[PDB]
Amino acid sequence: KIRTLQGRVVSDKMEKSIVVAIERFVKHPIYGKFIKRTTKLHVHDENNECGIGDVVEIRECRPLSKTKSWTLVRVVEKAV
Amino acid sequence: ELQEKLIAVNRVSKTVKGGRIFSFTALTVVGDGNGRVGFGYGKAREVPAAIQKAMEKARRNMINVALNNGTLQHPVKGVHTGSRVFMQPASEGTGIIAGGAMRAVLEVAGVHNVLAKAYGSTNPINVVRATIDGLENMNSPEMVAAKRGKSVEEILG
Amino acid sequence: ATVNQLVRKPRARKVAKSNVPALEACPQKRGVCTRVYTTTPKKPNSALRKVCRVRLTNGFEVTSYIGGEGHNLQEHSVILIRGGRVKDLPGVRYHTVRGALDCSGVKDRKQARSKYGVKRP
Amino acid sequence: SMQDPIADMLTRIRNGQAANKAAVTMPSSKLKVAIANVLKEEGFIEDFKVEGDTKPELELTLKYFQGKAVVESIQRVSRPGLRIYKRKDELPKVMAGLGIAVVSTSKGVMTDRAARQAGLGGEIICYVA
Amino acid sequence: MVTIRLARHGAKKRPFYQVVVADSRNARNGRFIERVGFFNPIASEKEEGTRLDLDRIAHWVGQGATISDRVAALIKEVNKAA
Amino acid sequence: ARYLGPKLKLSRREGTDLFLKSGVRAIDTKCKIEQAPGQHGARKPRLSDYGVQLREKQKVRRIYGVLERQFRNYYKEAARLKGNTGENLLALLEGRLDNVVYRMGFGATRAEARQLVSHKAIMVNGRVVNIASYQVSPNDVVSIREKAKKQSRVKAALELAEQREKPTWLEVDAGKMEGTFKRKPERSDLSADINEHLIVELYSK
RNA sequence: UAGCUAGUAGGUGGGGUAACGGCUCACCUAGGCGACGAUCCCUAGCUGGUCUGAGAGGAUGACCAGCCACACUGGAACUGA
RNA sequence: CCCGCAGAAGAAGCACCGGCUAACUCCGUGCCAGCAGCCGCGGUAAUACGGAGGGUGCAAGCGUUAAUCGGAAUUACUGGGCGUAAAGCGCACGCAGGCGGUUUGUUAAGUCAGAUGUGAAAUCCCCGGGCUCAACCUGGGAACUGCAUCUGAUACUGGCAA
Ligand SMILES: [Mg+2]
Ligand SMILES: [Mg+2]
Ligand SMILES: [Mg+2]
Ligand SMILES: [Mg+2]
Ligand SMILES: [Mg+2]
Ligand SMILES: [Mg+2]
Ligand SMILES: [Mg+2]
Ligand SMILES: [Mg+2]
Ligand SMILES: [Mg+2]
Ligand SMILES: [Mg+2]
Ligand SMILES: [Mg+2]
Ligand SMILES: [Mg+2]
Ligand SMILES: [Mg+2]
Ligand SMILES: [Mg+2]
Ligand SMILES: [Mg+2]
Ligand SMILES: [Mg+2]
Ligand SMILES: [Mg+2]
Ligand SMILES: [Mg+2]
Ligand SMILES: [Mg+2]
Ligand SMILES: [Mg+2]
Ligand SMILES: [Mg+2]
Ligand SMILES: [Mg+2]
Ligand SMILES: [Mg+2]
Ligand SMILES: [Mg+2]
Ligand SMILES: [Mg+2]
Ligand SMILES: [Mg+2]
Ligand SMILES: [Mg+2]
Ligand SMILES: [Mg+2]
Ligand SMILES: [Mg+2]
Ligand SMILES: [Mg+2]
Ligand SMILES: [Mg+2]
Ligand SMILES: [Mg+2]
Ligand SMILES: [Mg+2]
Ligand SMILES: [Mg+2]
Ligand SMILES: [Mg+2]
Ligand SMILES: [Mg+2]
Ligand SMILES: [Mg+2]
Ligand SMILES: [Mg+2]
Ligand SMILES: [Mg+2]
Ligand SMILES: [Mg+2]
Ligand SMILES: [Mg+2]
Repeated sequence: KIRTLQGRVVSDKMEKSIVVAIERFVKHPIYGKFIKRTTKLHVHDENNECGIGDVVEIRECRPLSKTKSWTLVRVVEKAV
Repeated sequence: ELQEKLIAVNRVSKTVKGGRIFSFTALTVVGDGNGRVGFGYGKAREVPAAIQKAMEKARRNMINVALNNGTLQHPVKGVHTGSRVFMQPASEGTGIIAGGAMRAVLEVAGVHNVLAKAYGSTNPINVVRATIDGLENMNSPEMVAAKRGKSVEEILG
Repeated sequence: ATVNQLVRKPRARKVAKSNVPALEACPQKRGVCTRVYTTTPKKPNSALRKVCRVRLTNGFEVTSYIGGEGHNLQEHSVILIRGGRVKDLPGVRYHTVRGALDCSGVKDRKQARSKYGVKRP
Repeated sequence: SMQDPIADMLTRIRNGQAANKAAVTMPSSKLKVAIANVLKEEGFIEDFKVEGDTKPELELTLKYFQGKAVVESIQRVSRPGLRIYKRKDELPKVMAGLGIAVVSTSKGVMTDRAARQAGLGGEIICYVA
Repeated sequence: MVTIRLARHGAKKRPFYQVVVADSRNARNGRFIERVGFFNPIASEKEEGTRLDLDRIAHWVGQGATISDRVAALIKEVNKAA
Repeated sequence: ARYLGPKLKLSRREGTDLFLKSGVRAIDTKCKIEQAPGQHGARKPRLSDYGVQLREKQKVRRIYGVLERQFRNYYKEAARLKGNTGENLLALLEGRLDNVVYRMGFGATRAEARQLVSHKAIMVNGRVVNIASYQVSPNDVVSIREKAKKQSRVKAALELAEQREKPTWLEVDAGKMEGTFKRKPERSDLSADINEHLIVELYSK
């Protein structure tokens, strides 16, 4: 299979572009506690499809601006 | 099977109407070399009178200790007052690596090879009570098998 | 203590400072020297202790205790300085090395002559 | 506000043994029964029940071989503020294998001795000296 | 150009040549893809002395890589059937 | 490298016979043994825990003729090796060539055996060897070359080996001055007096 | 050191690059980064490793080896895979 | 590398010696001169100063200085505390943040389990081989506590549920 990192949408005010905050629950090297850490990206999309506050699948792809080197595969569980 | 030795001897004052009157405080330990240990404090006006007084307390105050061949069963803390203390079973090789005072109470007991470190304060009186707190609390599989109403092989194996 | 408290603010290691600003992990250091003089020490000692206001090569100005019985220093004279507090004179935190450069050895010292820079008979 | 019930279960056992008391009642759960069934099956607790149908209540009946208590010492390890999980080889053996660590594995809650023979690891709930 | 060549390791006056596959531009003891045995000219008539993995040479030379003046002699030394 | 001083003084400090000034004569009784280390020999030592450990190490050094830098490296080797660390130390000390040559009988004293090794007299498996610290592995055949063989500092010294205990682990021909180191030295065979336990303590800290 | 940022953030079109891309002009759009530390300030080549420690770590990155960066200081292109 | 040649021939210091820390006396000096890593020694019988003989530990090195860790559980995750020793904000309300009673689902993020490639070579650790021996060199293996994906387990953590 191909890559598909899950992540929740933060904003869409960019036109054919989005900002996604991927969540990851990795532990601290020293102390052992599992911390709720963020991986903030930008992603491409043909037209402003996704809105705000919803889970999204994302693929590693060709660079298509400065930053923003990720493509939207599809939406899963759309906004309320 | 006597085996007895001195740990420390400390000089202490009283202070009276006249001047001050010094007395010495010995600290001896005894043990057969087979899981019977006793410490005795003792205190007198003279140094040789103090250790002979100290040796009489230790002989009567023995404590039974179970042990595997010539070492501990399991790792054990043994806090007392300031000295927290710690000791670990270790292998058939090696020797008794521990601090002064803490090693005396070990070597005379019967143990031939353990790890040990004296955390917190390392006062000669308390570290001896610390080790013997730990060694008295320590237990063998033959005790625990009977305690849990089961079997020696099933628990261990 | 408290593990989450340490994630938010890690353990600040106690940075123990070096006693001697001769600096750059240097063993010794030169000094052109000024004011060779004498000072009375702390309470329980009482004496006249020899000392010179050394002017180090790296810019600092220090006081160095001159060991041994009798010395060559006077006003100037270029001297090598090692580390080592005296624990007697308040503030004198260096020792003038004997033998090295202009501070010559003490006369007639048979015992202990690596210290004090003296040769065999 | 009773954050961890599993720690609280083990304190009632610990303070129960110090007090010299037979019955020790508390609120029940799925995990409380699973821990208790390990301790009975091994041998720290002579029997237990979970009476009350609608609002459950778990009472234990504690063991004393001599006047001294059977439970020497008992400690929560993977507390909710700091969770701990261990590999197959890294499962700790308490008291050099005469004292057990209750571990929540993928195939139910079990002892650390069973997890070696099973060939797996998991969340170490509590040590029992 | 990838080349099978001697690296020269060891002590002063007592050399030990690690025969190795590396790029020509890269240094004598520089990078390499992987080694392929060793050479030692100070063994004498005893148990061990020289080694050369014949399968790995068929991979690199079959693809495209030169064999240096000394390593050319070691392929002759091991022989085909002699 | 060596002590090269008053040898029999070192026997008085420790007390026991170190086999330094043994030679053709059997027993000394010609030095006021035991009760005269230096000037103040009438004094008696209190001796702390550091003392008893140090005196044991100092004794085992002077018996075999080893200095502390070399001795500390022998300890580190014993720590690596398997089994009991104490018995490994004495196994390595006995494995020296100058010590094996002394046990054979080719050398009345240990300093004689050390110099006899150094001066190209001692051969082993056909190879001439000049090093005292040569670590002798088991199943060897030490021997003297025909130049140094049957000279007037060997035949006299070999007669002393009749009086000596004669170890079990090695064999001697005593016809053509030939030796055969058979196996490694065990603890129970030799020593039976000098303590190994106290030296292992000193270096562990 | 609390707010920074105007080719700044994103689009459509033209150019340019061995190649994608504000790499660069042209509109269009007013976003992007930031308490999970942007900006600013000081210090610093990084890594394999090295030293130390029972270990977790702590210090460090001479020598051997991988990567980057520089070549009197500042700048620019040319010739070439 | 080997052989012969001549002949005790050419070839030992330098710290320390009151306690911590192995090792003592005698003269000289008299809070002076000086020592010292800490405690501290010296005021006319100094084991601490200077010298002398003796001793101790190192020895082709030895001390001194600086530097890093260690001991220091004296930044404590393993592994400390906070009534009076340093340390509970003067007291509330509360946003982000952390943490969360309990039952039945699903769930594959944590989690664990396996699989695959990668974790450059040296260095380290184990066993061998070679310099007469050792440093040094070197063969093999483990190690490279990891990392990414893939397939599961589904108790405990989390989501969306009832
Ligand atoms: Mg992970
Ligand atoms: Mg770019
Ligand atoms: Mg005291
Ligand atoms: Mg006292
Ligand atoms: Mg080179
Ligand atoms: Mg070529
Ligand atoms: Mg040497
Ligand atoms: Mg915005
Ligand atoms: Mg430590
Ligand atoms: Mg350089
Ligand atoms: Mg790059
Ligand atoms: Mg230029
Ligand atoms: Mg061109
Ligand atoms: Mg002195
Ligand atoms: Mg006098
Ligand atoms: Mg002195
Ligand atoms: Mg620490
Ligand atoms: Mg504290
Ligand atoms: Mg406390
Ligand atoms: Mg107060
Ligand atoms: Mg207070
Ligand atoms: Mg208050
Ligand atoms: Mg505050
Ligand atoms: Mg309040
Ligand atoms: Mg409140
Ligand atoms: Mg809140
Ligand atoms: Mg939550
Ligand atoms: Mg819950
Ligand atoms: Mg599934
Ligand atoms: Mg795994
Ligand atoms: Mg790579
Ligand atoms: Mg490697
Ligand atoms: Mg090695
Ligand atoms: Mg190797
Ligand atoms: Mg190899
Ligand atoms: Mg290989
Ligand atoms: Mg990972
Ligand atoms: Mg992964
Ligand atoms: Mg399936
Ligand atoms: Mg399922
Ligand atoms: Mg759940």
